[PDB]
Amino acid sequence: TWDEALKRLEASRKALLALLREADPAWLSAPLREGAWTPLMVAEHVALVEDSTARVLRRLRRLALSLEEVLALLDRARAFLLEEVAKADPQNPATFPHPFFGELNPLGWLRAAYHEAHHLKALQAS
Repeated sequence: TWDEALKRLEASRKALLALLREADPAWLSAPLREGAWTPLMVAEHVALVEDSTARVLRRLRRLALSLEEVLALLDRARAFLLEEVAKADPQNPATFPHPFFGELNPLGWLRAAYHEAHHLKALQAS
């Protein structure tokens, strides 16, 4: 449900921020494997997708490098996302295409929760 996805996003964010803040600096900037991106790139990716999600939610409503840098990007996008979540109608039938999930309404877009869980899991596995 809408409230469940949101409570999940709140939990996975605490887990992510703690992982980043407690990580060895050398690991943060190291490739996860050969040719792979780093944990800090993963975190920036999470932030950009939440920013993008927040803009999708805003459209659906209208139709109705460094740790410091990465942490700041996370906070900003998450504040923006939460603002749009507060303004959303979970039951809004209007849809916007998600590159992987296809046509999703605002609830589908918030269920963001899977995205952060997935990337957090990948980082913990590393």
